[PDB]
Amino acid sequence: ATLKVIGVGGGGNNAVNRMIDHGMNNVEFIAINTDGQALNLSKAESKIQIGEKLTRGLGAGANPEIGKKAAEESREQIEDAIQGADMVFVTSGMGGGTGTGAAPVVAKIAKEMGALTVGVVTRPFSFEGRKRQTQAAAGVEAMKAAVDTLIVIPNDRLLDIVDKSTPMMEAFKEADNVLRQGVQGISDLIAVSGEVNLDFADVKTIMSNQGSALMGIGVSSGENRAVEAAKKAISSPLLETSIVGAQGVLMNITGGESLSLFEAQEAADIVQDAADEDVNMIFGTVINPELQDEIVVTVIATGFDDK
Ligand SMILES: Nc1nc2c(ncn2[C@@H]2O[C@H](COP(=O)(O)OP(=O)(O)O)[C@@H](O)[C@H]2O)c(=O)[nH]1
Ligand SMILES: NC(=O)c1c(F)ccc(OCc2nc3cc(Cl)cnc3s2)c1F
Repeated sequence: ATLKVIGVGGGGNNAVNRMIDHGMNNVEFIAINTDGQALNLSKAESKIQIGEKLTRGLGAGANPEIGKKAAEESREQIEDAIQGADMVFVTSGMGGGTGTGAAPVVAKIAKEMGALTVGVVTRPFSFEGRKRQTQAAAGVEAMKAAVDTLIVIPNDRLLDIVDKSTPMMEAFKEADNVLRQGVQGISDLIAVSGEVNLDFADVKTIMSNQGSALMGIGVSSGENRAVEAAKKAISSPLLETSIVGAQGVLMNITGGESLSLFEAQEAADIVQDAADEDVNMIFGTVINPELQDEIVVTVIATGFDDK
């Protein structure tokens, strides 16, 4: 299955560039921007400049109407870059002119090209002011209507995970981790035949036309490793959507030859208990003999009923 990561606007493009810098294979990066200057600096193999006649190579200067018009006019260029994709991840910062307006258009195009469409967007910091928050909210709602599943990261949550000295770029890398882990994790699920196999169809079942989603990973070792990894996987300090309310979960447990049945049940019970509703679980398991004493629990949670 073909996986594509699309950065729309300033923040989306930045997330794409920091992910390339980190290292990712089997994934195509597409950079979409009105801003020609930022595009020339993109590390993405695929670059699409939208609304060149509309903005003259500049940004959309906080007007979502410009980003929407710019993406529509370049529908053909967007389709060609997407072509072949089975799954499309659209990343954008909401609140600006480009991301807010263009990202939902890009998402609708991917969805109409038969791609499983996942949005990973940020809401602006409260310090950016009320009008920026209002425009982002309209962009978030438009994103929800265009994608299969939407993961929202309020930028204010980054202030909950930093200390007074944490560099801003390091804080931004922590938000990139949500998308990065989700992308790498899905790619791995598709590439590896697990002892209890999960494949692209299982990803579609959990993600198609769902609305809100939670994505998480937890790594743990030693005593109580399964419970610890599962609690970490469902913890959402950066996410708007919490595990509470999830009615559907795709959950995978990766472990060495020591992976016990008892601990797989302990881990699945943490997920079932945390949700508050009975969850329809799509359970997976992988035996990686290289992991030794480490256990990795991955979760994709949906069924919040809000598309
Ligand atoms: N977490 C994060 N947020 C960003 C980043 N860059 C921009 N933002 C946020 O995204 C919103 C829109 O900015 P931007 O993507 O540059 O605007 P655009 O190019 O017009 O769509 C800003 O209001 C900030 O909240 C980034 O690198 N990381
Ligand atoms: N049981 C399997 O067929 C299998 C596999 F053989 C390799 C990896 C797997 O899952 C990896 C994942 N990693 C992540 C991270 C996030 Cl943040 C969300 N979801 C996932 S799913 C699997 F489910």
